Amino acid sequence: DELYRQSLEIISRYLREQATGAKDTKPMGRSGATSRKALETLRRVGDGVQRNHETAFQGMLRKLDIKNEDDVKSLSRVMIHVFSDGVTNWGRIVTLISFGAFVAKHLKTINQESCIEPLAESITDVLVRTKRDWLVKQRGWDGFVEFFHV
Ligand SMILES: O=C(O)c1ccc(-c2cccc3c(CCCOc4cccc5ccccc45)c(C(=O)O)nn23)cc1
Repeated sequence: DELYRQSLEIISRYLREQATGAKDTKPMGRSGATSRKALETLRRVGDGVQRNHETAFQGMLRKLDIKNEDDVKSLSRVMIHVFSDGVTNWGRIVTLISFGAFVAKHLKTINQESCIEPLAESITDVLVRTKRDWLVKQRGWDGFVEFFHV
């Protein structure tokens, strides 16, 4: 599963940099030019997705009532339910990830930073397992980077 692997590399870094405010500096296994540009794109558009969904994101986080790893482990089904409504596009993929950054930041705030890694794992698992056909047609992260170009 190359698409899982790549998806995980991008999402884990973006959540950690959103949570920490630290530009992530962990090297990947090798050059990933698309992966670095996809992180750049999340940086640029992810931030403003959160500012436009400030109200629904807080209301969603309220409901979820997240305090720990058991809780982070128990999000998969709700994630799926909300995400597979309507129809698939890159805007909703950004929403998923950007809400992921919102919850990451919540986790740091509640001193549960070590949960960000499994949270990134859950989002990747759901993304690839629910939207695989569509991502493969859209050419994955290159498609993503082209869609929000400049
Ligand atoms: O009435 C509105 O305007 C509105 C807009 C957006 C949302 C909303 C909030 C959070 C996430 C999310 C998504 C992403 C799918 C599920 O994401 C998640 C749901 C639950 C927990 C999650 C934890 C981490 C990452 C995503 C999560 C979508 C969408 O599909 O359009 N819409 N949302 C809810 C209500």
